[PDB]
Amino acid sequence: NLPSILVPMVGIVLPAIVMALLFVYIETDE
Amino acid sequence: TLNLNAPTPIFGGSTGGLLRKAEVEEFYSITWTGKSETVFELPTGGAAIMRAGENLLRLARKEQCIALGAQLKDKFKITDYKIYRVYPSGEVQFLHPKDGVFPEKVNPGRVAVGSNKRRIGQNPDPAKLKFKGQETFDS
Amino acid sequence: MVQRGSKVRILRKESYWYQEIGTVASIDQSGIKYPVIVRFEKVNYSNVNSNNFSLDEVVEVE
Amino acid sequence: IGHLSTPISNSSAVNGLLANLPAYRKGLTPRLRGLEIGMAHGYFLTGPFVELGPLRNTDGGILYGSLSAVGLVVILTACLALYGKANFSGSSKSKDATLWESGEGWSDFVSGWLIGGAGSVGFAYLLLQYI
Amino acid sequence: AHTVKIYDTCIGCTQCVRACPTDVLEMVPWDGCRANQIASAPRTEDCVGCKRCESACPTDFLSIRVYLGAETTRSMGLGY
Amino acid sequence: FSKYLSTAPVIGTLTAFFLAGLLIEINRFNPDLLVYP
Amino acid sequence: KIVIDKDPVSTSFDKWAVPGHFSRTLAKGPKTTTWIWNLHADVHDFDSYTSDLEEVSRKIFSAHFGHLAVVFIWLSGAYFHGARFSNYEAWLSNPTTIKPSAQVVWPIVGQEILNGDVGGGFQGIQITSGLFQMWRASGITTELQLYVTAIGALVMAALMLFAGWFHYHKAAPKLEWFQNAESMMNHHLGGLFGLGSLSWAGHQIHVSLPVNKLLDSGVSPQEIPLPHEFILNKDLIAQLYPSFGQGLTPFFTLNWNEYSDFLTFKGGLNPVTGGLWLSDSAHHHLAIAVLFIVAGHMYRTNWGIGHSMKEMYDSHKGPFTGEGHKGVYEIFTNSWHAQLSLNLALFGSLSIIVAHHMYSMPPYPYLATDYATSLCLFTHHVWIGGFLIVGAGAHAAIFMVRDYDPAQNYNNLVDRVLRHRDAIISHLNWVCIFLGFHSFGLYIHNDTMRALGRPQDMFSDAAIQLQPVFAQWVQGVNSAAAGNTAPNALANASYAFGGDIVSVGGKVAMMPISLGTADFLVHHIHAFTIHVTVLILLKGVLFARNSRLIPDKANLGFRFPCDGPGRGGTCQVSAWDHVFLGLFWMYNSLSVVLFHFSWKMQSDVWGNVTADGAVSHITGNNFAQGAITINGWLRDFLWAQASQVIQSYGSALSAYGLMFLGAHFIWAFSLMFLFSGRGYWQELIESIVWAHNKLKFAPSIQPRALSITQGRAVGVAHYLLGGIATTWSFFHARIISVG
Amino acid sequence: DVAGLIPCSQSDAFERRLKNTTQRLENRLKKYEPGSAPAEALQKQIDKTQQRFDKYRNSGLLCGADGLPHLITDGRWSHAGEFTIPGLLFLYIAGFIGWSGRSYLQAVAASDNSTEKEIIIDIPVALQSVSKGFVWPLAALQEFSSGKLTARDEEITISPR
Ligand code: CLA
Ligand code: CLA
Ligand code: CLA
Repeated sequence: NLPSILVPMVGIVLPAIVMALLFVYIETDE
Repeated sequence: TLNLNAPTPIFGGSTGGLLRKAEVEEFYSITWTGKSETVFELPTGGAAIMRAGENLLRLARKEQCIALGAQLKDKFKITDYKIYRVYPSGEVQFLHPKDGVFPEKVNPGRVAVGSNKRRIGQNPDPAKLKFKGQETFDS
Repeated sequence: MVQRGSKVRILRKESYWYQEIGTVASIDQSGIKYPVIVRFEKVNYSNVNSNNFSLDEVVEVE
Repeated sequence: IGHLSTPISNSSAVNGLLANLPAYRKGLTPRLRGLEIGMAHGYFLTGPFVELGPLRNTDGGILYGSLSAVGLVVILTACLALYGKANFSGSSKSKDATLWESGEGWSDFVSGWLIGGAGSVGFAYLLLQYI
Repeated sequence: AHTVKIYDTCIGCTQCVRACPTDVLEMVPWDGCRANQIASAPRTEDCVGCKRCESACPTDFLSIRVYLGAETTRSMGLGY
Repeated sequence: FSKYLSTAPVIGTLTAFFLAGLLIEINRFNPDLLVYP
Repeated sequence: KIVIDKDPVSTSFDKWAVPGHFSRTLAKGPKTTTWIWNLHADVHDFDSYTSDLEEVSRKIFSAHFGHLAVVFIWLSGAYFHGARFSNYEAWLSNPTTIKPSAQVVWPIVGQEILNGDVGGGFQGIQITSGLFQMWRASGITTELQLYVTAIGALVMAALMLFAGWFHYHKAAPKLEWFQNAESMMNHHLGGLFGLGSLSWAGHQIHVSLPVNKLLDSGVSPQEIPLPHEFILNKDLIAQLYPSFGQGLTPFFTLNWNEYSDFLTFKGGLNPVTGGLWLSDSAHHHLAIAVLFIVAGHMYRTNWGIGHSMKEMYDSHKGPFTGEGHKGVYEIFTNSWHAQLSLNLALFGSLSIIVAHHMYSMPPYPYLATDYATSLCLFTHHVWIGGFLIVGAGAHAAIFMVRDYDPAQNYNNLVDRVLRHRDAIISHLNWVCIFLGFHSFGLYIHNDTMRALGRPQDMFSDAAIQLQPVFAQWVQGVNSAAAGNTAPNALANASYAFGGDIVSVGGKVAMMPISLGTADFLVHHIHAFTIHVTVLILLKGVLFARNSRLIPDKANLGFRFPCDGPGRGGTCQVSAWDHVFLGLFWMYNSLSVVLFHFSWKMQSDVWGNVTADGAVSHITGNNFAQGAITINGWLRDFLWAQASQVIQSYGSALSAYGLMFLGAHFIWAFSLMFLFSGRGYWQELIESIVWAHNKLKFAPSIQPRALSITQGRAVGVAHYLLGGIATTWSFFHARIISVG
Repeated sequence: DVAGLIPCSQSDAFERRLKNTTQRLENRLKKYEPGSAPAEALQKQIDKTQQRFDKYRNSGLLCGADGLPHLITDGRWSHAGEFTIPGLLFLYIAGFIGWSGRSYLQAVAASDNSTEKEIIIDIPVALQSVSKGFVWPLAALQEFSSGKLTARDEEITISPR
C-alpha cells in the first residue's frame, strides 16, 4: 500500500537526505 | 611593544570576558600607567584597581579598549593609554593612538582616505550605474 | 552679491530647509568654500538653526 | 585573568568525573571512546519509548518501543557525520588535535558510536522483555 | 566592512571623530585654506555602523556618511 | 495668576469643558435631535 | 537631631507660567512639538535635572504628602458616595440579595438604563469594590457616619496638602535628617505599624465587635446602639462577652485568660456571615501591635543601645561572598532609586499575598458569598501587584546606570553579582525554556491527543497523571493542624486546605480547592511566565551599565531608544526597553493567573449549595477534564463565559459590553505603535506640514514625529489599557450575571 | 418611496418597538412603590421614549421592515433635513474652528516669538483672531482672489527627489 509506505519516505526519509545535503552545501568553504 | 606579560590589575572574576574567540582569532589589550590605587568599572563587570604599573588587561574587542580610554581620561585624568591588537593570533599592534598623538586632534602627514569631493545629493544616481561596478557613493 | 542681514531662499535640494526663507548671519571673507552662514526661523531634525551655504546657493528675496 | 575564582570552581571531586569520562580521557583511541559513549547513551534511550509510547500495553511495547531507540540513534550518527562534513572540511588542523578539535578519527568516532548505539539498545530490550 | 565617506562640507568641528566608539575616524589637514581640517576614515574595517558619528556632525546634512556594507566578525562586535 | 490660565493645558480643558457643556444641556433640553425639523 | 532650612522657596504663581522651570534645556521654549513630550516625561524625574542630593530629597518628601492627599480625596469620594448615592442602609437590612450599588447615573441621553433594578428602593450601578463589607466590618450602621468620614477625610486631605507645602516651601529638612534610617525604622514600625493595629484593635473591640456580633444575631441596623454608647454604658457592652465588668483589671494583673471571650483564637469562618471571626482579628491586631512595637525598639538612636545597620552588614560575609554586605547600607542611604525598587517589589508582592489571603480567608461579612466582589479584589490587587514589580525592575535598573558606584562597591555583593551575570542569566535562560516546554508543551501534547481522539495519551486524571504531590502534602498538613500543632485553633487556618464546606444564604463561602493534574498543569505555567518576567527584568538591571556588545551603556542613559543598526542592529538595548518588554510579559503572567483563578472558583469552588447538602457549582466541574487543553480553555472558559458580556445590550450591564468592545479597540490601536517605527511617521508630517504651509497658517512650533521610546511607551500603555480593560469588562459582566 | 421604505406613520414596523420598550420598563416598574424616587425615573423614561416616537411619526421618516429610520442622501429637498441641513450647520461651525486658528497663527507668527504663543493662548490675539473667523465665508473668498490664501510652490518646503 503506497499510503502506508510512501508517507514516511517523503515525510521523513527523503527530508532526512535533502536537509542533510542542504546543510552540507552550506558550511562548505573553498 | 606590548611587554607581555605586564602585571594585570588584581581582579579575580568576570564570567563575561575573553572567551574562546581569543584562543582562535584576534584578542586585544590596552596599556596605561595608573597614578593612584583607584578603582574603575571594567567593560566586563566593575572593579579592577589601577596599579602603579604597567597596567595591562586583555579585553575582548576594539570597542572596549576605546570605551575604556574615554572612561579613563574623564574620571582619572590619565591620557597615557596605549591600546594594542595582538601577535600571532591578531593583526596590528598599537592601534591607538596611531600617530602617537590622539587622532581627535589634527596633525601633519595624515592621509584623507574616504573623502568624497562633493555633496551627497551630488552623488551619482543608482539609475546611472546600472550594471556598472562603480560604487555610487565612491569617487 | 549677498551681504549679511539678508533674506534668502534655498536651492540646496539635499537640505531640510530647501526653498525656505533664511536670514543670514555672516560671510567668511576668505577662500573657504560654502561661506554663507544662514540662520533660519525654523529648526531642523537634529536641532541646528544655521548652516553654511554657498554664494551660488543663496538668493536675494528682498 | 579570564575566569572567576569561586570556592567551588575547579574542585577535585567533580574534576575526577570530568577528566575520566570517555570523551576527555587520556589514552583511548577514537574508535573505542565513541563506543563507551554509544554504550552509555543507548542503554537509557529505550527507557522513555517503552513506558511512554503510542502503544504501551501490548505484546509489543518493549519490542516496538526499542525499535525507536535504535531508530533514534541512526538519526544521531547521521547528525554526527553531518557535523563531520561541516566542521572537519578535510579535518583542518587546529590547536589540540583531539578527537574534537582536529578530526582525524571522526568516522571512527561515528562508527564507534553506532556499535553501542545499537548494541546497548537491544541489551535493555533483552533486560526488559526478558529478565 | 562598512563604507564611510567624508564630504567636502566638513567644517572641521571635530565632533564626529570624538563620537566614534571604535576609533575609525580622524581629522586630517585640509589644503583648501591650510587652516581647517577634514575628517577621514582610515580604519573603515572597524566601523560597526553604529552611526554615532553622523549624529555629531552639526551641518544641515552630514559631512560624514555611513553606508552599511559587507558584515564581518569585527563589525558585528562579537566577543565570541 | 491669570497668566497660568493662559497656558496650553488649562485652556485645552476649560474650553473642552463648556463646549462639551453646550452639547449636554441642549440634549437634556431638546432630546433626540436626529432630523432637522 | 532635626535640622531645617526655613522657607527656601516662597509662594509664587509666577513660575506657573513657565513650564520646565525646574530644568535647564526646557526653561527656554519649544522649537519642535516633541518638547511637549520632552517636558511631560521628565517632570517627576527628580534627579534628571537636580544635582543636589539634599534638595532632590526635599521634593520627594513634599510630593508624598500630596500623594497622601489625593488618596484622602479619593477615600472621601468613596465615603461620600457611600452615604448619599448608595443603598447602604438598605443593604444592612438584607445582605444576601441586594447588590452593593453606588455611582448613580444622571438621567440623560440613555445611560439611565445603567441605574438598573439593583434592590432596596434604589437605582444605580452595582459596584464590586467591597466598601459595603468594609463598612459593615468597620461597624457603620447609619448613613451619617459615612458623611462625617468624608469631610473627616477631606480635612485630612487638606491637612496633608498643607503639610507638603509646610515641609518644602516653609520648613525644608536636611539630608542628615533624611539619612537617619535607623530612627526611621524605629518609628515606622513603632508609630505607624505598632500603633496602627493597636489603634485598630482599639477600634475593633470597642466599636466593631459589639455591633457586628449583634448583626450576626441580626436584631436590626436601627436597634443596634451607636458606637459611642459602648464606652459610656458599662452595662450595655458587658451583656455580650462579659469581661468588661472585670474592666482592665485582668489586663493589669497579667491574668489575661479572662479575655477568652472577645480576644480569641476561633479560627474559621463565621458561619452566618462567611467572614473571619472579628474576635480573632482583634486578637490578631493586638498580637501584631505588640510584635511591631517590640520590633521598633531595635535600631540605634541617640540613646546608645540598638542595632546599627552599618555594623550588621559588615560581619555578614562568608567565604562564597567575599566582602558580603559591605557598603550595601551605604547604598540605601545614598540612592532613592535603589530604595524605590526594593520598596516596590515587596509592595506589589505583598498585594498578591493580599489577593491570595482574601479569597481563602474572607475577612469580611458577606464578601465571601458575594461572588461579584470576592473575585474583584483578587484580580485588582494581583494587577496592582504586577505593575509594582515591573516598577521594582525599573528603578533597580535606574540605580545601576545613575547611582551605582564601583568605587565603593569592590568585591561585595553587587560587585560579585555583576561579575557573574552571565551565569545568572544563562541558567535563567535555560530554566525559562525548560519550563515552557514542560508546561506549555504539555498543553500542545494535550491539544493533539484530544484532536487525534487519543484521550489515553493526553495528560489528564484518567490518563497519564501528573500529580501535584507536594501541593497535596502541603494542603494536607495545613488542613490537619487545628488540634495537632495549632491546638487552640478551633477549626483550621482556612477551609481552602481541607474540611467541610460553609454556606451563607444559599451560596458557598469556602470549600477545599482541590489540586489535581489540571492544577499541576497550570501552576507550572505561572512558574514559567514569572521566570520569564524575571529574566527580562533581571537582564535589564544587570546589563544596564555595559555588556559584551556595548561597553558604555551606562553613558547612554537609562532611556535611550537604540544604538543604531550597528553590530547587526542594536534596537532595544536599553534598560527602559527591558521594562517596556517585561510589561507585556507581566500582562501575560498575570492574565493567566486570573484565568486560572476565575475559572477554578466557578467550576470547583463557588456555586449554589442544596438544602440537601451537596454543591452544584457554576461552570460545573469542567476544570478537571476541560482545562487540560487550549480548546477547552478557549471553548469552555473564554467563549462560553463571555456569553453574558456580549449579550449585555439592553440591560444594566450594557456599559460593560461597550467597554468589552471598547478595550478591544484600544488594544488594536496599540499594535499600530509597536509594529511601526519613527522614520515612517516622520515623513508623513513632511507632506502634511507642506500642506499647512501651503495655506499660509503653519505653526511656528514645527511638528515632528514622536520619539521612538514614546512610540514604544504609547504602544505598551494602550496595549495594557486595551488588554486589562477587556479583562476588567469580561470579569465584571460574567460574575455579575452568574453571581 | 425612494428605497423601499414606508413613511412609518403607518408602519407596523416602527410600532413594534414601542410596546416592547414600554413593556420592558413597566415590568421594571411593577415591583416599585408608586411614591418612590426610581418610579419617576421609570415613568418619565417611557415619556422620553414617547416624545421621541411622536417626533418621528410627524417628521416623515422612512422606516423599513425593521422599524429603523434610514437616511437617504442623494440629497433631494424632500429628505433634505436628514443630512443636508445638519451638513450646512456643520460646515459653518467648522470654518469657525477653521479660520480662528488660521487667523491666530497668522497673527502670532507675525510677532516676535510665536513658539511661546502656541503654549500661551493670547486673549489679546485669540479674541482678535475669532473676529477674523466670524467673516470666514466672506474672508477666504477675497483671500483666494487676492492670492494671499495660498503660496507658490517655491515658498513651500520641498522634500528631495
Ligand atoms: C510526516 C512524516 C511522519 C510519519 C510517517 C510519522 C510517523 C510516526 N510518528 Mg511522527 N512526527 C513527525 C513526522 C512523521 N511521523 C514530525 C514531523 C513530528 C514533529 C512534530 C513528529 C512527532 C512525533 C512524536 C512525538 C511521536 C511520533 C510518533 C510516530 C509514530 C507512531 C506509531 C508507532 O510508533 O508505531 C510503533 C512503532 C515504533 C515505535 C517503531 C516504528 C519504526 C521506528 C520509527 C523506526 C525503527 C528503526 C528503523 C529500522 C530505522 C529508523 C527509521 C528512520 C531512519 C526513518 C509513527 C511511526 C510517536 C512514536 O512512537 O515515535 C517513535 C511519537 O511519540 N511523531
Ligand atoms: C501583620 C499583617 C497584617 C494582617 C494579615 C492583617 C489582616 C487584616 N487586617 Mg490589618 N493592619 C495591620 C496588620 C495586618 N492586618 C497593620 C500593620 C495596620 C496598620 C497599617 C493594619 C490596619 C488595618 C485597618 C484599618 C483594617 C485592617 C483590616 C484587616 C483584615 C482585612 C484583610 C486585610 O487587611 O488583608 C490582609 C493583609 C495582608 C495579608 C498583608 C499584610 C501587610 C503587613 C504590612 C505585613 C507585615 C509583614 C509581616 C511581619 C510578615 C507577613 C508577610 C506576608 C505574609 C504578609 C485582616 C484580618 C480591616 C478589618 O478590620 O477587617 C475586619 C481594616 O479595616 N488592618
Ligand atoms: C504565543 C506567541 C509566543 C510564543 C510561542 C513565544 C515564545 C517564546 N518567547 Mg516570546 N513574546 C511574545 C509571544 C510569544 N513568544 C510576544 C507577543 C512578545 C512581545 C512582548 C514576546 C517577547 C518575549 C521576550 C521579551 C522573551 C520571550 C521569550 C520566549 C521564549 C520562552 C522560553 C520557552 O518557553 O521556550 C520553549 C518554547 C515554547 C514553549 C514554544 C512552543 C513550542 C512547542 C510547544 C513545542 C514545539 C513543537 C514541535 C517540536 C515544533 C516543531 C515541529 C516541526 C519541526 C515538525 C519562547 C520561545 C523569552 C526567551 O527567549 O527566553 C529564553 C524572552 O525573554 N518572548
